[PDB]
Amino acid sequence: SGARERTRRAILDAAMLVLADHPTAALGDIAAAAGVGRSTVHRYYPERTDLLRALARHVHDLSNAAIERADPTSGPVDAALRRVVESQLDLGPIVLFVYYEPSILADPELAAYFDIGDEAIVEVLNRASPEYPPGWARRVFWALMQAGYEAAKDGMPRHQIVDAIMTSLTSGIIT
Amino acid sequence: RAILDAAMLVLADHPTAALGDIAAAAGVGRSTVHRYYPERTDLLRALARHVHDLSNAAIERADPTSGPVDAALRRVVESQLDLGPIVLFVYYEPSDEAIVEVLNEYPPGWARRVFWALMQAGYEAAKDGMPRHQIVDAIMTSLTSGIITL
Repeated sequence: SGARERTRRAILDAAMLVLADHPTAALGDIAAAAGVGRSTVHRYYPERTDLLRALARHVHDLSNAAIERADPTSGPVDAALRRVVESQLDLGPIVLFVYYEPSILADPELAAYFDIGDEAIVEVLNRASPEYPPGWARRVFWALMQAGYEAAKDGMPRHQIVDAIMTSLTSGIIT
Repeated sequence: RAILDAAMLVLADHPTAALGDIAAAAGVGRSTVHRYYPERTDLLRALARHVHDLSNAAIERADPTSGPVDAALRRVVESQLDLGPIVLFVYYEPSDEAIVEVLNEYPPGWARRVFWALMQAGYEAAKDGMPRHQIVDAIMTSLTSGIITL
């Protein structure tokens, strides 16, 4: 049953990666991304609709644990922001679906379905904020997290990416 | 062509849209589209070539090596902004050196990833109703000095 929960979570994490790159989550794609048999996916999720509902709950659970562990409201804002960046990078493709600023590739209706908000993060950004328009910092933050996710997907070390996002946030890239 | 026109318009906001939606927006039959682009990946291919050509032509026209770098950066930003989000669509879908010039301790390729992140923020703000000149200003300042302090 420890193995069983591991299998479930592996299928859900696999489905999230597939959905990032494909409108629909075909059974072949999901089973291959999970590294389990097609019949095993069907065992856990008879219908694709059962899988989607379970995926949304899993995404919510991951995001909830991440934000609680980041503890964005306590302590020096520089350290708090770094914990936030680290926490979101570890969520992987979830950052592509954030409601306020979805990735260009995210199916808008999938983003609406997942309904992933960002108030605690908005508040940490505010704590650290010259005269940018309403919502701009929030948009840049999520665009940069998505860039960081893609960089990691493209083979770059997580530590370098976190540092890169932090410097870009505080200093930009050119002088 | 009007099919690729429709594609640019449609895919920009609905990236996972189906061939039939593109046909409708172009004013051609779903029968016609599947004839010139038998698979969705075929259409994406042609669109990407075309959009890449447009993006490259825009950057070259902006002449990033000309005049003050600040003004040059703005011309580059503006020209990509005016092309719209389809520019990112073709460049991110799982299926430019000159920018590194106008830009020149970050990991390799990171600076260009940041440029395109800021463009993404810009396309989204545009959709939200934010004025074009304001968006260009925000991108420029973000590139130069980041968005937060400390």
